[PDB]
Amino acid sequence: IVDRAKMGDTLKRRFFYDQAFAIYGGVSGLYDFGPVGCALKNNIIQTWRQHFIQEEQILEIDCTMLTPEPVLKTSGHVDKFADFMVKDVKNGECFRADHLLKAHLQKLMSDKKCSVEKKSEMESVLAQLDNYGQQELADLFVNYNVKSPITGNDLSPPVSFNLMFKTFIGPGGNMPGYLRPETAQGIFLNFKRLLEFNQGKLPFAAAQIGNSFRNEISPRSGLIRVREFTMAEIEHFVDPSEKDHPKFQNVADLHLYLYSAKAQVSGQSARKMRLGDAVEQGVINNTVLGYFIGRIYLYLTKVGISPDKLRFRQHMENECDCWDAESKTSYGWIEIVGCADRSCYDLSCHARATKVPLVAEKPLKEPQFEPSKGAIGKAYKKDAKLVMEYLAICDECYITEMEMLLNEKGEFTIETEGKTFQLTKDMINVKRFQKVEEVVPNVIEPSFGLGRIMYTVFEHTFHVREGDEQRTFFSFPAVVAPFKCSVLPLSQNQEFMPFVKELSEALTRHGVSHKVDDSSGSIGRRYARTDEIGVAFGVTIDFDTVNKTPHTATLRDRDSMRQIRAEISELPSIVQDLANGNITWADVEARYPLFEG
Amino acid sequence: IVDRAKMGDTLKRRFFYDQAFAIYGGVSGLYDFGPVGCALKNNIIQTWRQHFIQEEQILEIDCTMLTPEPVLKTSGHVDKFADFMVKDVKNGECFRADHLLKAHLQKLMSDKKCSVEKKSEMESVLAQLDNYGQQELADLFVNYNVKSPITGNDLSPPVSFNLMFKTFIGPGGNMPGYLRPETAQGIFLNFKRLLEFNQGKLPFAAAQIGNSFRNEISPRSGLIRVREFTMAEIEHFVDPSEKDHPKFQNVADLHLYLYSAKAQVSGQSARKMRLGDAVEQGVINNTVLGYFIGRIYLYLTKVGISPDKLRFRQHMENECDCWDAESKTSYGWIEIVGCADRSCYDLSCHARATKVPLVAEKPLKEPQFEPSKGAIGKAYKKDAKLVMEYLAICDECYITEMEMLLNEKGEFTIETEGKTFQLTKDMINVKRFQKVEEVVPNVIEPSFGLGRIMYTVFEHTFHVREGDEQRTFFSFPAVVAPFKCSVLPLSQNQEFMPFVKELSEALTRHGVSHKVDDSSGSIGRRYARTDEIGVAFGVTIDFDTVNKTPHTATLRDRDSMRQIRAEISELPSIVQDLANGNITWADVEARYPLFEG
Repeated sequence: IVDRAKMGDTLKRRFFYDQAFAIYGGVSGLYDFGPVGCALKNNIIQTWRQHFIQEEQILEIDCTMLTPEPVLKTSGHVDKFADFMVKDVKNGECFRADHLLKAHLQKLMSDKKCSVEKKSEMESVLAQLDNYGQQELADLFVNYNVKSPITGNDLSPPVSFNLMFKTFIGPGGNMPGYLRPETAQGIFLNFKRLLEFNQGKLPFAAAQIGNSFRNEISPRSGLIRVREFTMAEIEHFVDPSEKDHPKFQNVADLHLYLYSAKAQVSGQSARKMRLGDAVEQGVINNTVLGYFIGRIYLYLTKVGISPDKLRFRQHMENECDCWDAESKTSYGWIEIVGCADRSCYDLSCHARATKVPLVAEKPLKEPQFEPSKGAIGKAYKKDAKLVMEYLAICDECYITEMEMLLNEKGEFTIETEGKTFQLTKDMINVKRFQKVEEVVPNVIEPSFGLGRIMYTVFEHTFHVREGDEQRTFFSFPAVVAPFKCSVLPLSQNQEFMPFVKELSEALTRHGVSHKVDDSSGSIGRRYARTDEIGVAFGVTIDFDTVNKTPHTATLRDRDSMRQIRAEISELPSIVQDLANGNITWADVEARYPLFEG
Repeated sequence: IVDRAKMGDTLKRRFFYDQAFAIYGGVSGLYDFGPVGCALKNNIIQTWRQHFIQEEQILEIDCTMLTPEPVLKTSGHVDKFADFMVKDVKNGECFRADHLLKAHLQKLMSDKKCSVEKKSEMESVLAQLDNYGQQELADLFVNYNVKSPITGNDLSPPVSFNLMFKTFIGPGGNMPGYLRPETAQGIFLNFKRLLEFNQGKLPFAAAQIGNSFRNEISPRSGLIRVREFTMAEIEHFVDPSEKDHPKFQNVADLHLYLYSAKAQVSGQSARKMRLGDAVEQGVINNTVLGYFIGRIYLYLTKVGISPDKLRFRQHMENECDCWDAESKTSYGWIEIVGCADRSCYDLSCHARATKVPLVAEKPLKEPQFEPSKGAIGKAYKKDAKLVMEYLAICDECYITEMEMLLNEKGEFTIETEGKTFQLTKDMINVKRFQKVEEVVPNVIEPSFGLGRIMYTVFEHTFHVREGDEQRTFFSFPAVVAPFKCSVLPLSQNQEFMPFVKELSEALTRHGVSHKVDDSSGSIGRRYARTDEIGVAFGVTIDFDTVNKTPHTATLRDRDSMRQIRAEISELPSIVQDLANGNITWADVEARYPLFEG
């Protein structure tokens, strides 16, 4: 349970975030973040940096969002990064065919006048929804007679709609491009520079914290389905012969909710497991994937996501290996962090397309295309050299993948530098062995969707007080609260301000983010306002603080609203240790006088 | 002087930044930043936050880059954000007409067989280059017979080329949009939310730190002319009746190089002035603009930009009021920080286009369109209401601006909600006075181009050592150096590592960013490597550090390469105070034994 309406009202009112271009009617899937929201987001990102980039000594890079077409063609985004879309024929309103058909089905299955066998049929359709191609989906649309859910009219046949934002780089029409749909490709393109930076050694990891774009058909669902979004993505390159993480024992004792592919197939439920046990039993393939899963868990819980509403779902054979961190919200289980485990065929693709060897290189202890120069020479004269040097760099996965088509269809076609070439029995294969080893690195890909993580934290930390007027507050951990300490002085009189100034300065010296409250009203109402945005602690300075000696102020805990009274010069250290988790509120109450004034 | 080639080699080699998509041949005006470059950039941004956002309690927001067309139409970017472009007729290579004509002229002026009077004529042409319209520029191209500078062929007549990146939001063709060319508009659209957040009071300031885009015709000049760039932009809203900054005396004593518009016109040189004097004499209009100029200076010098290569150039009548922070580089004087001072007509424009009143409101102490309902009613029937309510919200600047056209051409045309309306003598004017005051805020607009600032710091801090091999280093201030302290241990032996670990942990407790050097070679060569990226301090731990008691390590200053020897437990505090400017290197040498071993 979560009062989404009330929470959303608080989020819009205190301006954590709001619909972008609101005064222009707004734009779907686009959101502006306000001061408090920006503070929270910056805290999220900083905590993320110190977690991952700092603990793992990750190589951070910042690539461009603007990406020329060939780069995203080579990566398969031009051909495969799309959603099936259907159009109303009367007005033309676009719909994502997936969720539309799914809606129609989930509706019909839940109808009294419907047979058991058909309900079965439809369960069968849903549990295979992602395998369906264009024609299959068209047939499915016809056979279930799917109409528009607003107008009830007929729908155009499903057609592939690419989700990348299209544009043009330069003033001609010769460099068409896209806004990047992910930040991984920029890391892959810089793989050589990064490997060099790491003195040629494996393993290593690169990270990027920046925006990505996705021309979502019809965004609803708030922050969950957006068109422009900030991602925190790690690419961990490891030797496939070295799938063992030296630091796995640090997270091996963690107890996580795991939702295996087998459990999903067999209608089973997720189960709590020790991470080490899960790896030991082959639920999680290796300890690199396991390690990163564990630290993803630790990060998510650190920023305020509830453990009882957090699970890790493995991807089924139709969605290589991939575990997603999923949180339970009012929109149901949503993916917030992806974590792929796979051979980096990306490096191979870009290597072929650019003729630049993107490969690791390990020395050992001293343990193929066979073209016809003549036929290619006659076919493509001066361009034969290019076909040749293309072929001389292709890796075994590709020599295989094209050997198949060389057999079956008796062809297989490439494209290099300029354009394309149809190779047909101008080729052959070579064998034997010899010999430094070429290492095509496996990659673990943790992909953090900061917006969804933030919204999850919103839903998991939102609470209401007891009163007739339902005062709301956010149980933000101090590490991500917009700021940690509110300083509430009673007056502006120039004998108060020295205390306020000293308190602020000391708070800054102690690394406690704070803010002096110059707001209007009763103490409890001001504290209600600061609670409303999830500020963790409060220090109120009254007349007794100023005029009586020793000078003591009141420390108030956000969650409990309970207070103590302490020497104002000691409060920065207390708030520091509180926020850093060095001491509990109970530890503070046990050493300082209680205070309900 | 600056060895740009050598410096660029160091920048590319250590991967501060490099051409984006290099393996794909690269893309002009697009750059990826590597680990060291990302560290420097993050330090730049953090220092900027603490300077401006922290010192001024600025309201930070994060708006979207994706912007629908109407927003940028209302702001005048669709019609006016463009460069004049000429095309080669043979190949079609595009050129920015400005710099091309300027190049041709600057060439011809510098020719022996050229008359004095024509040189004068051309000086006259250049000193008016920005006033020329399309036809004028075409005539200028014909009359100076400008050809392609590569092929020598004829050039197409100059044509307006808009610099915004075009795209489409959603799956239709009904929401055409752009990548934002600036971040100010997102602040203007949220003006109401931000004013509310500030409890309705003026003055206040909003900030944004994020990317903007500019489809530059033909980028050369490295980081200086880019298509995608990170900006740090502040919008300071102030009551025009309150053009006085309460904190101006903090910067009033600063001595700045000021390049007035008058000095530029009269062929005069820039001159050093006390800021307060400059304001007093009307060189700088007010103390808000003056204050922000002073703190811009302070920020730029703080991050390593040389004062002797930093000036503030006022904008001439053809470029309201605007001072730009300019730095002297190998590309000459480049603009790195803009600082506009003007009435916010933007708010008025968006107010009219959206019918949403974006205005401040101050209570005092108790001191127009006159349409013809009938004529408009007959002209536009049901749409008369919309014309009406549009007219009821227009501000005096616009009632004036359209009164003029109402006279001259006897027309004037608007556009609201749906589309356009031609008003022709369906209107009139109303007068008198009465009466809370509507405040249309003046704005000071500091716009920081982080890329250019960073490159400037590169050129101003790059130096070479004396040796035959020219070892290079960067005199980065500790506050922006990639990291402050390199820890150089001699061995990996498990009696060294406790010292290294304790030193690292203590360094972290003291807020000193550091890195343990596990590199390959002599001490001096490792320190050469760390100097090469501008690391400010070094702590070398040798065998005498480990095995002899008390345990002392060596502290090495980057610039001087001079060293001292101190108790390894005291070094974190010393490095902290050094980096924070609390003590000098001389202060350290005066208290600890020298060390040239």
